Amino acid sequence: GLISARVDSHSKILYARDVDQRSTTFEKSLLMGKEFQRRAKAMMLRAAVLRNQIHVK
Amino acid sequence: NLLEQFILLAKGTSGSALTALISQVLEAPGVYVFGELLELANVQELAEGANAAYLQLLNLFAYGTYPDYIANKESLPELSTAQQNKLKHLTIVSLASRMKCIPYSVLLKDLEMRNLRELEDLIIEAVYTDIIQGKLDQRNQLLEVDFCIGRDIRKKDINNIVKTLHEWCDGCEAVLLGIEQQVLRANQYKENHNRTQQQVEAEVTNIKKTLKA
Amino acid sequence: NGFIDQIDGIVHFETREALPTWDKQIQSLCFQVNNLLEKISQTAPEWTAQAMEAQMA
Amino acid sequence: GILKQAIDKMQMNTNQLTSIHADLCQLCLLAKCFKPALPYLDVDMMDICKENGAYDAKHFLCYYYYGGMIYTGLKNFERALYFYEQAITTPAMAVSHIMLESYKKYILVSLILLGKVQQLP
Amino acid sequence: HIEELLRNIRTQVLIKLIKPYTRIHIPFISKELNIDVADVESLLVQCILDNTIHGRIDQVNQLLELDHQKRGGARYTALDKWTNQLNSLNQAVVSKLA
Amino acid sequence: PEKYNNPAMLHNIDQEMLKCIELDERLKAMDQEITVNPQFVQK
Amino acid sequence: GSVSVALHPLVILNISDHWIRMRSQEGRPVQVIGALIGKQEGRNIEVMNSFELLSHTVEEKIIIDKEYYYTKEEQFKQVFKELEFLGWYTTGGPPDPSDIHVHKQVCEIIESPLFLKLNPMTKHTDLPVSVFESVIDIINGEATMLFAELTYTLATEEAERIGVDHVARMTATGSGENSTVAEHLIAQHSAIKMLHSRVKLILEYVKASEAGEVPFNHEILREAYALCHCLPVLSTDKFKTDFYDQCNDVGLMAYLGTITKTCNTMNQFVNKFNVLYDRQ
Amino acid sequence: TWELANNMQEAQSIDEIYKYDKKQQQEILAAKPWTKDHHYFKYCKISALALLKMVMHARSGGNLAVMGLMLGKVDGETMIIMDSFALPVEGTETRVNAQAAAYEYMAAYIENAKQVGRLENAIGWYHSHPGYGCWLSGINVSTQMLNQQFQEPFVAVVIDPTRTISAGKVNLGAFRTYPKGYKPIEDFGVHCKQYYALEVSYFKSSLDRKLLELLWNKYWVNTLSSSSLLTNADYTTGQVFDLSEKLEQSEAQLGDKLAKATRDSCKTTIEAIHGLMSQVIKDKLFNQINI
Repeated sequence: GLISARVDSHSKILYARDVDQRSTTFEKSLLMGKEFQRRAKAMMLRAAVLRNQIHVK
Repeated sequence: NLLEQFILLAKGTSGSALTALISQVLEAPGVYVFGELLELANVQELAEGANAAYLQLLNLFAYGTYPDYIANKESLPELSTAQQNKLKHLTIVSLASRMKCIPYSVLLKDLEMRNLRELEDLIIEAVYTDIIQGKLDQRNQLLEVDFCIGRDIRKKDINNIVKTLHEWCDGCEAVLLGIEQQVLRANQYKENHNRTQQQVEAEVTNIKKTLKA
Repeated sequence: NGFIDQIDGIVHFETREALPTWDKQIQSLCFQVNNLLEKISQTAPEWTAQAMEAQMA
Repeated sequence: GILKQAIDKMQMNTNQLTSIHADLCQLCLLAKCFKPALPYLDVDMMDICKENGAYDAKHFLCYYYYGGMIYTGLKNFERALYFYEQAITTPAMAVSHIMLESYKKYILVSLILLGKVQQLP
Repeated sequence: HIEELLRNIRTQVLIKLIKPYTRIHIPFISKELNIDVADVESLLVQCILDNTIHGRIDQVNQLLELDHQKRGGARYTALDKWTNQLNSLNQAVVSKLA
Repeated sequence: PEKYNNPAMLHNIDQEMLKCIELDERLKAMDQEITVNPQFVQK
Repeated sequence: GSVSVALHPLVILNISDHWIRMRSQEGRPVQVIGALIGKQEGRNIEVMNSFELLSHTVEEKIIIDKEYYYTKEEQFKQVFKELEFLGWYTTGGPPDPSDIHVHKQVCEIIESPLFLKLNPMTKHTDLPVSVFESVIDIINGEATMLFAELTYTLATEEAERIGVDHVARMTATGSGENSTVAEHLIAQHSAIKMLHSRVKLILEYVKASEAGEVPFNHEILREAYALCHCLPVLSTDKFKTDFYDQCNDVGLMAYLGTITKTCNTMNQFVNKFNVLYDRQ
Repeated sequence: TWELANNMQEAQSIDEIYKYDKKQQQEILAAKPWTKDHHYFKYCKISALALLKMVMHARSGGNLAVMGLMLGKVDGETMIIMDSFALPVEGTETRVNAQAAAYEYMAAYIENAKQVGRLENAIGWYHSHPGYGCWLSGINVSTQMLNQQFQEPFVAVVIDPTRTISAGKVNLGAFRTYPKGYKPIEDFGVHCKQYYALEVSYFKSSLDRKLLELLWNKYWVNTLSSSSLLTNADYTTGQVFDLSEKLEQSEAQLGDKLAKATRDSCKTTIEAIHGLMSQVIKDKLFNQINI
């Protein structure tokens, strides 16, 4: 993770890589939203199961 | 204006002098819409006689475009370079009236031109005359017009104008209706929330009244 | 103002960002509407006043 | 087909977990028929019926383990991992026979879907 | 000290020349500065490594590409920060008790 | 893969909006029952 | 035509503040009487500020006392130098004869006073205020003061627009439960309606010209055609791409902001849950 | 029907704040809640009319400096101001001294207002700074010392006429001060420890709202051609940055501020969606006619 570049072996050329800020921003936001929804549903199931005294006796 | 200055001399004269006057009008710079000149009875009376060609030329200038002066080139008399330039400018205005991004190839075909530089010079001089406002773009071979003057209107196309305005009116009305509906719904939603909150409050305080015994 | 691209040999003078052009065109259309209304009001003041009064009701 | 109308006519709402869910998920898993159980596995359980008694944790664990196996069979790993994770993190005080074969498969599913074994919460 | 000179003037000329360009030819700079291609490339590399000229060198086509790009997308980075903070707050709420 | 100007991505964002709104509505409905619980007035 | 009236967006605020103050103080709204001060430049009259004048009531009629105005005239001369008496304002509807009687002593104080009418009970799109000029009749007998209606302009200095926009952006929309939608979707609705009215007037004129009621003015129709041909504004691909990018950006900005309101409700739910069904 | 609610005579709490509860004012004055803690009132709400009167006085002053009073009340934790009243003071644009003219003017104007029917009292003062930002100087700090220590309910207001005119936004600054002894950024000056800042808010009545909306209605071209969110991009980016900082502070606190962060995020999101809605409406109205 020190050099942002790509190697082309056909012509043996190291090209520089430019990151599209908008695309990575949108991707990160969507991933965070999906993760948050998953965590929310998980905790809500937990609250459902911790209120009926389910403890595997 | 120029048409007013060239119009008062056309009352008393008729015949060759009248046709010379209309030729001078078609040659004079600044004049680009021949509405009141054609509306006179003296101009319309030229249909019967040996001067119908000048009437056809004036009609072509008022409403027609450059290709219209292709099929009947031999019928009309010879034109000077000023008249040809004015006709080309009118054709450019008519083309820009419909679409706001004129391709270079369409202009070259329509104006019957051979060189791109000459076409660009003609467009430049048309912009200098201030009949259309816009900018060229050689990379895309486009001409973009932000505002073009309206050309002449005959007394049969006005109905079509009405139609377009009617459409616009209808659209505005539609938008208005939607607006109302939307805001109404919004208000209702807000009220509902408040109401339910109030209900909860009542419930809890009622509980308090029955727990502080 | 402008920049030169030597590879294509093209000088760029001015560019428009679409949305400001849209705003300018809308403003021009509104100004044209206002000027047309002023022109008809000046040409036939009595008919314009009568039509406006009819539309008020 | 019996334990579709049995479930539909017992739960208060469609987001309530009953003890028959773990039973249908076993009936449709012992015999290879996965599609009928899909409508009852695509919903998110929100409340658990007390059933006026009974309903030990065995039914909950069996449901969340058999659903995970069903999802794994249909090559839907992004939800099989979630099902196994929910099965594992149930509160417990002693070693159970069903949590072992829900962590063993959880490791493999996490290695398939992701590049590493996910850390338990 | 004449070696320090004949290099500051060349650097100033290079900076003043490549201002209105976006893609320039290295041999053009060589002709303008009255030096060969190798010295022009070395001077460009030294200037870029010193954070003086905002541009890059394409060695395959022998080109110099300026930096008349990268508009003010600071909004985006701000959003990124927000996202990060949101994620952190998430870990605070879900794992509070249950 | 994709530039974020296709209206399909707008539809996806709208779907995520709907899911989040529904989740918050269920959260509020769950909380309102707790707020009126006879146990949660003594503390 | 008489004098040109230059009205400012400061007198109106003074009248509204006075009216709401009296309405809140007395409960039942009453009539308020004040003054108007400004500048006289030849045939042009401009209004700058306005201060209230005390008015007494005798029997059923209203009388403007002179001593209070005399004491207050030199008081405000210290701060405003080139400011002089112009007229007075009041709240009401149509000009009643009580207006004439009260204007009698105003004409006594100043030869030709102006008159401003503000109607808080207005239900029309026109400006609730109205400017009247006093005319003395020649007919023998009871020479009633005649009110001639003039045109009021909206002359403003540099800081008027910025101030009105700054105050009108908020309007305390989030405190009165008026809903921000009911403000935003309504404020521009009036402008859209005004544009609709203008377009309708133009269409009516074009139809009348087509039928033959008005003479064939072959100059306005050309402008109408030019306006017609400029309706589909900016239908290019670049504009569509920019608009879609803007829509996606605003959608993402709304997602980041819905995702935090949901999280806040989540936090409040867990806080309330950790006390009811779980000790500590 | 089109406006739905409309208004014949009904109002709400917006119009309720314009009143004078004599018993309430007497009891808050007698109780003296702010005399017991230094970190009292932080919200100051000033009406529109006072704002425009102050702005016109500052503009009429020109390159020089002007100075005047203000009228209002206090309600609980918040301060209410709804009147401005100029003074006939003169001096160089770097210093102004209130001579006997102002001393005879404030009392006379207060008596005149009382005769009119006004019931409010002096709440503070406003001073115009022609160019040098908005910060209290040493003499201003001493005057505010003595005023807030003798006349406990008080507040100072500083505006910048030149910068307000040039930039386009007002420079209203409402300041209270920490009393002497309590000890616990170059723009604010050198006495930043002695004096602090406060937030500013505005209000207007139902009649004022209707009149302002109907007067601003003659701006339709700019109304439907403004295309917002393209002019306030810097403001929105700054708001999002402050949102990120507030979110970080709230997360640290959790280890309330979360409610404030949620309200700020809701405000920014509402503004963004309002801009998008106006853009969509404009596109529907203009770009969908005549094919």
